[PDB]
Amino acid sequence: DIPREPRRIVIHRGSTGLGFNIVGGEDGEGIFISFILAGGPADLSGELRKGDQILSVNGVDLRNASHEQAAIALKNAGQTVTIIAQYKPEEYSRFEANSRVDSSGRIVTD
Repeated sequence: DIPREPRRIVIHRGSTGLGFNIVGGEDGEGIFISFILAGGPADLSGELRKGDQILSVNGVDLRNASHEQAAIALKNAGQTVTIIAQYKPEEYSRFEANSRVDSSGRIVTD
């Protein structure tokens, strides 16, 4: 059972992206992590998953940004990036085609 309280996660950009993609951002639906690249900075933290909502970035409240503004925050957060994330797989699963949340709380995509 995957903890559902908010968490603080620090990522290190170095020489690449942060290593994840984001979806959502229409009409305050929120901004959700959709994909984490293996070996990437997000992956290297070990703390982020597909289905997390990004609540803030370097303390800037994101619960209601557009996708464009999430991406600018993220790009301009510099080298050490602090994220408050919270796992919301049911809300996430409505964004991904053919996806659902099993009884273990994991996102599955048929």
